[PDB]
Amino acid sequence: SLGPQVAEGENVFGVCHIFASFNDTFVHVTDLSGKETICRVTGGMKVKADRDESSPYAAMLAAQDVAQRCKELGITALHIKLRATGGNRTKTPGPGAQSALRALARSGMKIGRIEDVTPIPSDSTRRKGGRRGRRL
Amino acid sequence: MRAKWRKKRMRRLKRKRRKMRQRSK
Amino acid sequence: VGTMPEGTIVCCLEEKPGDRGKLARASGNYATVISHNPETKKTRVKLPSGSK
Amino acid sequence: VVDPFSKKDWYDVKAPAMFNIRNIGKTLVTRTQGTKIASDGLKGRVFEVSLADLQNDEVAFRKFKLITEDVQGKNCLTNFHGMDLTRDKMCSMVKKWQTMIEAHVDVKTTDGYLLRLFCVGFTKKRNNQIRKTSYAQHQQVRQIRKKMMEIMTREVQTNDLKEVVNKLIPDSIGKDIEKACQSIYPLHDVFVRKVKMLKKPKFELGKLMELHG
Amino acid sequence: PLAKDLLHPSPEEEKRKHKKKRLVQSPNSYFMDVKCPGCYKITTVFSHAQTVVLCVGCSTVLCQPTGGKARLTEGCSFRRKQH
Amino acid sequence: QPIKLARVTKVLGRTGSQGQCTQVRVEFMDDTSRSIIRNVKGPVREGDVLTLLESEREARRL
Amino acid sequence: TKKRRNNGRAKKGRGHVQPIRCTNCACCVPKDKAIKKFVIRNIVEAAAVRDISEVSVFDAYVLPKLYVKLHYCVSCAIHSKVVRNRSREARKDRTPPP
RNA sequence: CGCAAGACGGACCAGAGCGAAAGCAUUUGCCAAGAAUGUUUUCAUUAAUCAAGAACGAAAGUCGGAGGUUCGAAGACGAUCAGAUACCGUCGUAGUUCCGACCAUAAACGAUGCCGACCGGCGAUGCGGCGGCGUUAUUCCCAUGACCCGCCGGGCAGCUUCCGGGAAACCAAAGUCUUUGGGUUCCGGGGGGAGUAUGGUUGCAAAGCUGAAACUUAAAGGAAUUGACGGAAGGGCACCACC
Repeated sequence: SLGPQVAEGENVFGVCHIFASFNDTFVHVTDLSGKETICRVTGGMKVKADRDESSPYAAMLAAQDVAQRCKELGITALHIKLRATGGNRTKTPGPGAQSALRALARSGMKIGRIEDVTPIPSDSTRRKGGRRGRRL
Repeated sequence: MRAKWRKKRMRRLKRKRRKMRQRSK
Repeated sequence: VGTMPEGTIVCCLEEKPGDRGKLARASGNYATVISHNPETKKTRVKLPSGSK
Repeated sequence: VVDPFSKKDWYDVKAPAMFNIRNIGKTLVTRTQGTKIASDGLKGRVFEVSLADLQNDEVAFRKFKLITEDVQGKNCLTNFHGMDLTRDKMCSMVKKWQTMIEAHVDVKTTDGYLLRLFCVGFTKKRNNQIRKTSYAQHQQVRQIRKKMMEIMTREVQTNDLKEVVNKLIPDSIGKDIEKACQSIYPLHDVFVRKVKMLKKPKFELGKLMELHG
Repeated sequence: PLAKDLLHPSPEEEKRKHKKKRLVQSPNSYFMDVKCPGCYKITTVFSHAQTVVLCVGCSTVLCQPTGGKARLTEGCSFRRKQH
Repeated sequence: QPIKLARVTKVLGRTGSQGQCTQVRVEFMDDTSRSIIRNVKGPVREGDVLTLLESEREARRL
Repeated sequence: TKKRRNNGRAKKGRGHVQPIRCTNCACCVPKDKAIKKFVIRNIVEAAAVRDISEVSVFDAYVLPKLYVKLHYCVSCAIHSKVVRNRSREARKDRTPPP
């Protein structure tokens, strides 16, 4: 896992893809392109219960288990691409995104740029649920 | 009874009378 | 079939080069040229049954 | 049973010399084992770089698609594969009580790089203006849209793909449209919101190395 | 306003009344003495002309039709009639 | 994060679930410019000294 | 009886409008009918803008906001306390509260 | 990263527009249509409303052909429960999409026929017109746009009020009503039975249109008020509440 990079205080970047949905949270550090990946540990890989896969605690342990693998493999800095569930479903990130983004920031991983790559439809195919909605 | 289903039970019931008039015709 | 784009409607299609027209040659039938492979020189073609 | 990161080479990613800042980032790729070559699996990575990290100290909301077009050795040679806006900017511009205008142009340069440019134009509320609405008549919108389309056939056909990007790093197309529509309906927030690469010609290595020098 | 002068309205009131709604129906249009600086005579052009006015002896076009009052070519002097 | 102390300047009211945490504007004993709002248990008055284990956390102002 | 002077909606001279699928439910609510919030918001709420700026690369890099337009149905606006049962006089007030 | 498909046309998008209603939102081209305004044009009562007769008419549904990405009646399963053959989850048939014929119904609602007149105000907006300092772009001036102050006509609305009305809620129309008459079409006569039976007629069918009676019953019902209650939203208070 050796790079030819100068290691005084120069930032090795690498874009990360945060699929922060409402039932789980992914923290997927890739290369600047994204075509080759590095490590992808989630809320459902740390906790072995389903009702706290999306929990802020689960995505903290995820992004800390990201950062250690990300430290060793020669990366210093992180570009961040936050994502919703997206499409016809919700466009607002879930309850694990802020806990996740902080968890690798408090580790010492440098934060480059942030943006939303929530796959928003220009115009939508018919969303799941009825005419009369999701009655509960 | 909803007035929408009262209607639906008259439509099934009329359907059954065309069914049983045809037994004689 | 090498010298036409994908989604091309054809008929009297040869299953092998030179056999002089075997596939998709009954009335109202068509085979769609699905995708090409310039290396190995081969093409997926959806037959009238619906099997590429 | 074994580490895939005992095989990963970290290569420089060169911007074309029409941009200022050189370094983009280092990208891991598996070395040659079997048929495939490390260059082959590295000759199609679209690098989406923000303008401010790519060009010295300018607007940071514009991004540029960059394809690794030919890999030499320890260096990845990029090329303008399209222009993108940050959605944080694009979504901040579409606000209520004004007219959003859009125009697309399917246009090809002297060197056969057929781009698809996407302009946007938001109608401006004047200084003394009390009226909340500030909308355009349908004909005024398609007098502006027809004006947008002629400009992006007048700056893309008329010169080559290296000389269009030095118009795209500034707002040379996003300022031209803003000024020339003040007389139809005076509009403020004009950019060219996206450029998508469609049709490249037959790849010659010399023209790529000429972008990197 | 209970006692109003419906008998004898003020002249400014019968500008704020529609041409049909005025106490005696009168149009807001006029005739005008339009000349061009080209030739030396005066022609009569209607205010709401709604057609092109070709100048005498096939000179040029003077009056361009618009939504209401048809425009005059820049320089063409107009003087409203007395009747 | 070493152990700092912060001096109470004024209590901003009682918050929590059962009305127990005095949400208090505290003044740092080191620098008299940076002052934060934090959650204090027990009976709390004006002028007394908390022991903050960090300068980092700050309570949600109602 | 006719509780509202409008029909709890914003068509007056249409006849028909496009239906919106709700965000909480997937109810088919008319667009003009539906309760709408254009939620502009920072990626972190209060407690995390401290630390994410400290370990940032750039010197004073302003973070991106999160521009999403929510469409609540009447049942999922009153359940999540977006709108609320006002007095028979104070319903008329079309004033967005500060 | 490319690709192929069939849907859909976010944000802009509004108590904004158009259309007879249903309905209608990506770019451009094309083809007819239409109101409003403008009009010192033209015909000169040609008009209003209409039994009978007809055109169009969301969705679903029917027939055939093509297509089937998503969604998804029926249906398979997993939950929930005493049970759920329900809500909730994953699948999925008809359908949802298009082409040509059918069907003619919706809380097809503004639950308010259409044409006309008259009777308050107020601030907006939409379309055309008219006029008025100045600001602004085409700069190299005019005229146009953008605003800015008004006016007229027409339209969708809004606020206001002892116009008046009404059982009231509310309504510048739902007003001009015992001081009872502008014109005209459809239409209702306590609740049920019943939009049923029957006969015709329409349709491939589902079903539409027309449509009673015997009998039954002393109320059903509208608007408002006070209370009680709520698995509505708040605001309190109490060691027979918590902390």
